[PDB]
Amino acid sequence: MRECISIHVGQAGVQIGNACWELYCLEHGIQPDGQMPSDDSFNTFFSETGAGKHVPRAVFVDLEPTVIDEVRTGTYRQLFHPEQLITGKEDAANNYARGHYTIGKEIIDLVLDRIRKLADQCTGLQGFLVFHSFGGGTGSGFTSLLMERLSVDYGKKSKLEFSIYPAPQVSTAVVEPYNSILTTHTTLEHSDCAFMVDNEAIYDICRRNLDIERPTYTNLNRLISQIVSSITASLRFDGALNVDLTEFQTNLVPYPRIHFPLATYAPVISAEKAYHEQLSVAEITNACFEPANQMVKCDPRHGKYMACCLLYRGDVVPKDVNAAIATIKTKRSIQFVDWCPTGFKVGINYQPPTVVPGGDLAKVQRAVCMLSNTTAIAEAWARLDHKFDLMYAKRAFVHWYVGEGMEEGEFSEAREDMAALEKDYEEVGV
Amino acid sequence: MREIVHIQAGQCGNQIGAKFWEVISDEHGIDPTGSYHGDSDLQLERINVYYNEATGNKYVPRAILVDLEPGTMDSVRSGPFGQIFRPDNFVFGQSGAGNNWAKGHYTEGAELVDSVLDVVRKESESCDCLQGFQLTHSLGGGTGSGMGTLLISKIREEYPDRIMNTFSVMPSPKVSDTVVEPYNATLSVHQLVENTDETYSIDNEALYDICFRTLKLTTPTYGDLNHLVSATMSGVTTCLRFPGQLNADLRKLAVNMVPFPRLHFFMPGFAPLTSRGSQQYRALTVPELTQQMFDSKNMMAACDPRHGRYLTVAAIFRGRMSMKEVDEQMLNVQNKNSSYFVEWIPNNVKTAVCDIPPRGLKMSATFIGNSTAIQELFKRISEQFTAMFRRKAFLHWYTGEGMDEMEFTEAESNMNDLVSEYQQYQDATAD
Amino acid sequence: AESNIKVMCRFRPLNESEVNRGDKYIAKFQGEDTVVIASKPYAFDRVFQSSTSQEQVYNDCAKKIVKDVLEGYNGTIFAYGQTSSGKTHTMEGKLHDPEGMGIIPRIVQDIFNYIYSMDENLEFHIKVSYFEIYLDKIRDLLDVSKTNLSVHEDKNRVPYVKGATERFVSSPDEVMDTIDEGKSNRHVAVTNMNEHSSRSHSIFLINVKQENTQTEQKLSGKLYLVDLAGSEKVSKTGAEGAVLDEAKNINKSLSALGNVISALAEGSTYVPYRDSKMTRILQDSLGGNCRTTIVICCSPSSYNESETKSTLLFGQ
Ligand SMILES: Nc1nc2c(ncn2[C@@H]2O[C@H](COP(=O)(O)OP(=O)(O)OP(=O)(O)O)[C@@H](O)[C@H]2O)c(=O)[nH]1
Ligand SMILES: Nc1nc2c(ncn2[C@@H]2O[C@H](COP(=O)(O)OP(=O)(O)O)[C@@H](O)[C@H]2O)c(=O)[nH]1
Repeated sequence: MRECISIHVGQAGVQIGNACWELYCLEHGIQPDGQMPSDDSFNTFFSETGAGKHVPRAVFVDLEPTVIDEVRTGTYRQLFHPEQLITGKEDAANNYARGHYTIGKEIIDLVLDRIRKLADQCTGLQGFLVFHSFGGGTGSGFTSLLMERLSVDYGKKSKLEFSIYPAPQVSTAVVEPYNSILTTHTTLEHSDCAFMVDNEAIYDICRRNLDIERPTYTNLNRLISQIVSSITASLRFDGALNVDLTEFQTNLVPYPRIHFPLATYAPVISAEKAYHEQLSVAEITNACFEPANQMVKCDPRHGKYMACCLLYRGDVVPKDVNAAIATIKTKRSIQFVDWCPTGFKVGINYQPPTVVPGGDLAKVQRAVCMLSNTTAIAEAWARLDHKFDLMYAKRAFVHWYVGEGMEEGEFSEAREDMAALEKDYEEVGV
Repeated sequence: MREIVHIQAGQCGNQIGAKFWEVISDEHGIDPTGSYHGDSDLQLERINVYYNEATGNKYVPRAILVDLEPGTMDSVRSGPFGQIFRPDNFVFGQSGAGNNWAKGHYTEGAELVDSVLDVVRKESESCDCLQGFQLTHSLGGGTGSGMGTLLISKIREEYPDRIMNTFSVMPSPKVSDTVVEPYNATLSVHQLVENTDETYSIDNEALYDICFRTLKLTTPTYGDLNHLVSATMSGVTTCLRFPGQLNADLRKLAVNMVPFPRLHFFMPGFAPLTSRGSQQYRALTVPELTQQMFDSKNMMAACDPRHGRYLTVAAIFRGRMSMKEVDEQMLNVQNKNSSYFVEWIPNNVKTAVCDIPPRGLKMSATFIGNSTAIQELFKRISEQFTAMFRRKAFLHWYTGEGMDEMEFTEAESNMNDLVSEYQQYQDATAD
Repeated sequence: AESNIKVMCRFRPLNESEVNRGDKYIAKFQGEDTVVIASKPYAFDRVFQSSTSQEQVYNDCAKKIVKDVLEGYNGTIFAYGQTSSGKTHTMEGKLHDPEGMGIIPRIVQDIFNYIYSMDENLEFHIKVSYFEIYLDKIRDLLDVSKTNLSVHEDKNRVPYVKGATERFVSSPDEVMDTIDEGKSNRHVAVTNMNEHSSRSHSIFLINVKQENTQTEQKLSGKLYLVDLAGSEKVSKTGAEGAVLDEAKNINKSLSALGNVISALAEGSTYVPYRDSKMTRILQDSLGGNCRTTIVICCSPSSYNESETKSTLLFGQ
């Protein structure tokens, strides 16, 4: 009804995109033939063209394609319409100068026109979901450019960002902070609200919480997707408030510069504990403040907490919801910062989570997504700070990025704004 | 981008290429006679990266084979890949330089490089999205050395905008037989360090050691050394050649691999280098392959890793596993082996993961590293170059064919700056 | 000396278009040394303000370079700046004007009046060569239709540009006429906004010989004046592929130059010279017996705000 365009770019942002849409297919009951089998009205994310064919508003953008091939030949080929599959040619993996400048130029219009077209075919536009690999080459070079565009082409509608900021361990580029710094400078101006994504906690969580061995990204995408899908469920599915994109923004980050929030989903558990015990609304909310269960593995113990927005999807009792939060808010010695006023913003939707036919979570009953902002993202920003200076003082890699299309000035500017952004997250006190 | 084009330069460049081709063929499910007798469409899909099409069922390798005197082309046409090569792409010639680099880059090769420039132009104009040239290059030969460099230079003059990726045979001063080699190698490097993008260095003694001691082949013949070069040339192309998990491209490796622009003398390595048998199974299961790959002497250039340090290291995994070791062991080996990895590059190891292993195998690894120990290899070449040059040796080779004293001196001075340069990043550190 | 590299910045005044249209004056001068440009300080050797004279500029900057080129060292002067930045006035000025003339006609003057001061013991023989780097290759600015030159290290291992026209120069007028044919043959590109856009770094080498008939010693004096192109954001200009090819080439070589000045300013381990073709030709000029002056040329207008910034941020 309120129509939300999901744009996903990068190796991972595409891949993860594909899993997002596969769980949205299953949640909404679309068969891979295109067909809804029974009477429901999920015209937010999907739309029925006239025959039994629910076409998403998924925009796959890529360089030399991987997943779009696997999509149009094989993986929900009869769901995804080829016009929305935007392939590319030339290369920029790592390279931000080739991304945001060279190859970005050759891309932009064919992509942008396709977006304006889907957004023509969205009548009651709610706004954008923009999924991208933040430190990535394939991802962020072009997506930072795309957001720069849609900030004018769309205007006042909001860009809901999911931003893969890398793990302190798992690091496929050497130049991932060079990407991310320049990417941040861009989203600092041209993004509306930015959900910083990890790898580490997420993998940590599959071993600790999920207790599968050491799974492939397919299952791990089925973790992320659970989390994106719960965020969107509150638009998708009927229930309390938290429909609008602005209902996050406004609630989470009312200080204008402080626009990266963090989040988590729960219950993430084993199929063993699924059989073995039944989790209560309190226990899932206690999992919402749990430090090990938090999405970016920045430390909630060393950190202090800011805003808190809780999305419950399942048959929950609003008294018990009021009590869970009341009690744990009253009880935990976590610092709720003196700049913020006191209070959570809660959201209770009828529809329970849905589980994938996979090798993943089991059929739990009640489920919650914690949205928060905490000072712990400054720790994330500390890795950037350390790591940047470590190459930059050296001037390593600069022959690849300034040599091939970037200007060197741009590196310092972003260094200064990112640093002022750490001063922003340090303006979090009294 | 899409199409890599392949160039075989030198009698070995030919051989190691033709084996590479043998491998990649067998990999995409093409018969070395001609037909796609293949099963997997996923393994069919990205063929145009190396192959040209033809009559539908046959696929033509987009090779340019360079050899000065005849006979090498006759050997490859004779060979079991033979008919899979299209006879236009046999770029043979008549008269010879015979190892002599000056004779090669200046004198003889001039007639042929118009020819080759024609052929590579033709195949490059043949392409959709031209990616790069991957040149198998006998670094200290004559056909590879002086002609292959003369070609690289024409190629660079023509295409700055494409990836000049060389696989460059430069054996040690221990097993080598080519006499004037120390001249040919300095002159060749003086062009390469100016000209080429990524030069993946290779040593026949290291290949010999791998075969004989690590793997335990009885007699390490050439095609055996080819088995390992072809595997790592197959390795490094893997991820763009097949769909996998993560990234693809060789530039995505290279952008990470080179910290300052002249540090482009790479050291590949392969695994499993296990002796052919039953335990085997208690040599390596899956995580343990990474423990093998990260190990000392597995490397296509024989750099003792206690002797230098590493800059960027990357790893191409082939097989249906997780980044479990890429999480776990890449952490733990950078923690424990902290001495090895230079601490100025924030997390040094750069892994990709492709689903397709080598045909019949289950898990393989390709190491691709920038080892600061590579400069010892250069140091001795520069020594021997100093020795010969200081002796004034081989005038009735080089200077006769018109090599200049300033360009001798320059190439030396460039090579020593290359030594000083690779050595400074050995020395170099964090705070 | 060698160690004390003169990083100077020279702001032009506002122009009648900038004054009437009203892009404002950015700078907040802390001093002789230091300026505040838009929040951030930038400290240098000398910030010449928009109220400074050509004579004050030249004498503080250029005049000692020439004496030192003459007396036993060589010298470098670098001029960095974009189109309309005020680079024309700084590096050349206008020769008929005895106020208005800049770095090149004042060096031609003090060189040739060093000639006309001394007598017939030194045998003064100036040779000049003029060459641009354009799309990697070295074009001769004097003689037309070459591909590339060879920049050979000699027995002293110093770079000589082989293939170039050397002009055995005899009059200060001849020096000058040279520049004019040179500059005419340049690869400048004309767009609709950007008319004299410099797409080449250009090196002018004045090889002053002065070999003594008396003392027999081989007295010399290489002055390199390097005309540095301006650093270009293709997000800014929005250009095409062929114009981007140029702009990356500029940006690369510029940035590589700052890495040697940074490594020179550090007094580091390797101190590179080899990788950039410019730093290759200027191997000894960067790192040798060179007294080196970097003259930065900026607008104080709010049009060119991130350009000034990007440029000033050079000096590390
Ligand atoms: N959760 C998740 N992580 C992934 C997956 N695929 C890759 N990653 C990783 O998470 C980060 C995402 O970056 P990428 O998407 O790989 O960066 P990219 O945009 O492909 O950048 P390039 O490789 O430089 O082109 C990388 O460190 C990856 O190794 C996936 O499907 N899911
Ligand atoms: N790895 C490998 N080395 C070989 C092979 N055949 C010869 N060699 C050696 O590797 C180098 C090849 O030189 P060559 O190709 O003859 O140089 P060219 O003179 O330029 O043709 C020599 O030092 C050979 O001994 C082979 O098939 N593989």
